[PDB]
Amino acid sequence: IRNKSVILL
Amino acid sequence: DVVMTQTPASVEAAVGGTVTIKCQASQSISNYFSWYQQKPGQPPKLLIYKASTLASGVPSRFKGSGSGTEFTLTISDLECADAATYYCQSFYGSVTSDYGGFAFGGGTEVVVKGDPVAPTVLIFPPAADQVATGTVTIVCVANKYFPDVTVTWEVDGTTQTTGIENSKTPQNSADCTYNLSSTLTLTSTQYNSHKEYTCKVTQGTTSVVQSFNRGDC
Amino acid sequence: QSLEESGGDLVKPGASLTLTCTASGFSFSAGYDMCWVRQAPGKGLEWIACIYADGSGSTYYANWAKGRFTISLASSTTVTLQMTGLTAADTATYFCAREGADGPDYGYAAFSLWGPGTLVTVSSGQPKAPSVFPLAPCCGDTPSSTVTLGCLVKGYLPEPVTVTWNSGTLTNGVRTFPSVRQSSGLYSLSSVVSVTSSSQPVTCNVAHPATNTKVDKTVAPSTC
Ligand SMILES: *[C@@H]1O[C@H](CO[C@@H]2O[C@@H](C)[C@@H](O)[C@@H](O)[C@@H]2O)[C@@H](O)[C@H](O)[C@H]1NC(C)=O
Ligand SMILES: *C(=O)COCCOCCN
Repeated sequence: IRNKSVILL
Repeated sequence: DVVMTQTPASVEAAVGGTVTIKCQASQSISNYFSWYQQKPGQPPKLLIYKASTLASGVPSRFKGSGSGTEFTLTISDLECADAATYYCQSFYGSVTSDYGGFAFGGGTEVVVKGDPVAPTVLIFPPAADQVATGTVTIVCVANKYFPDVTVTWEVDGTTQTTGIENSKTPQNSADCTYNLSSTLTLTSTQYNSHKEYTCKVTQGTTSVVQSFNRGDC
Repeated sequence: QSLEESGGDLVKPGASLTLTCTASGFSFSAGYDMCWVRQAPGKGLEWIACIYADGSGSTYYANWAKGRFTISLASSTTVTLQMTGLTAADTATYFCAREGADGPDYGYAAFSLWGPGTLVTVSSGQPKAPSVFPLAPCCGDTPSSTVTLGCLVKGYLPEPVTVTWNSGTLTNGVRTFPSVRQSSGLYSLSSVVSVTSSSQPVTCNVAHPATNTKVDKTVAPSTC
C-alpha cells in the first residue's frame, strides 16, 4: 500500500 | 482509516428527474474517487473514476463532482433502468506508512417514480402434496404495480398476523413497476380447519382482493 | 475479459474456507491490482484485500482483515482468498474485482471489472435441499387460454437456489422473487411465468448447489 500511495499520491 | 458518510440513504425522483448523492470524507482525500451502480443480484458497475471521468459507455447524465472532503454524484434524465443502489468509494493512503486502502459509502437506494399502476393479484392454493408434510404454504402474487402496496391475509375473514413473508422484485427497467410475492404458512390442521383464503393488496384508496375456497381446489 | 468466483458454501463458526476467482479472456500482468470486496445481505460494500497483478505477489489488506484473510495469485488466471476464524459477521457475497487503468504502468484505484459473486454462509445449521411444489390456480377456476403458473422452492439452506423454466428456453415474463428466510430458519423462493395454455407445458428447473440437488417440476395448469 505504501508503494501504491507513493505512485498515486 | 477514512470513513465515507453517504447521504441520503434513499431517494425517490420521477422519470426524467434528477437525483443527487453526497459523500463526505472524515479526512481530506485525493480525487482517486469513484462511483458505482449496483442492481439487485448483480455486482457493482463502475460509473465514474478519478472523481469525474466517465467509465466506458456511461452517459454524461451521470456527473461526478467535488474534491477535498465532499464529493457529489448527480444523475439527471432519470430512467426506470437507473433504479439501483449507488456507492461512492475513496482510495486513500500515506506516502510515509503502510496505511491505506478503499473506503465505501454506505449506499443510496434510488427509486424511480413512474406512472401509478394498480396490481393484478393471483392466489395459489398449496399443491396437493404439501398438506401431507404437516405444513402448507399459500402464495399470493401482486403483479406489475407502482407505488408500493400493503398485503393483508385473511383466513375465513380473519386477518393473519404471523406466518407471512413478503418479497419484492426490483423495479422493471421499462415501466418502473414492482412485483411482489407473499406467502402464508399454516399447519395442515389449520389449513384443513378453514374454508376461505384471501390475499388483499392495498394501494392507498385502491384494493385488489383474490380468494379461493379450499373445498373447490 | 471476465471474472467468476467460486467456493462459497455453508460453513460452521470457527471454520476456514478458500474462495477462487477465475479470469477468462485475459491473464494477469503488470499495471493493476486484483482485489476482493464483500457485501453482507442487505448491507453495503466492504473492501477486503488486494494483490499486485505484476507477479511480485505484494498484498495489502483492510485493517479488520489482517490475520484472518490472505489473498494470493495461484496462477496466471486465478486469485484465491483464504478466510479463517469465520463467524456470522463474515456471511456475505464475496466479489473478485480488477482495478481499472487509464495508462500502462498502474491503475486508478477503482474497480472496473467484477465477478458475479459467491455466497459464504457462516451458520451452525445443517445443509437442507428444498422441496419444490407447483403453483397453479384453484381447480374450480374457469380456464383461460393464458395462465400464470409457478414453482415454490421451499425450505433450503444455504442460499442460493437457481430457477429456470423449460431448460432456459422460457424467459419472457418470468418473475423469480428474492428469497425469504422463514421462521424455521430455512429459505424459500418462488418463481412464476405467464404462458399460453395451449401447446405449452411448463417445467421449472431448480438447482441447489450446496446439496448437489437438481429437480424438475412440470406444472399442471390447475390444482385439479
Ligand atoms: C511499486 O509499484 C510499481 C508499479 O506497479 C504497478 O502498480 C502497483 C501499485 C501494482 O498495481 C502493480 O501490479 C502494478 O504493476 C512496481 O513496478 C514496483 O515494483 C513497486 N515497488 C515496490 C517496492 O513494491
Ligand atoms: C502496497 O502498495 C504494497 O504493500 C506490500 C506490503 O508492504 C510492503 C512492505 N515493505
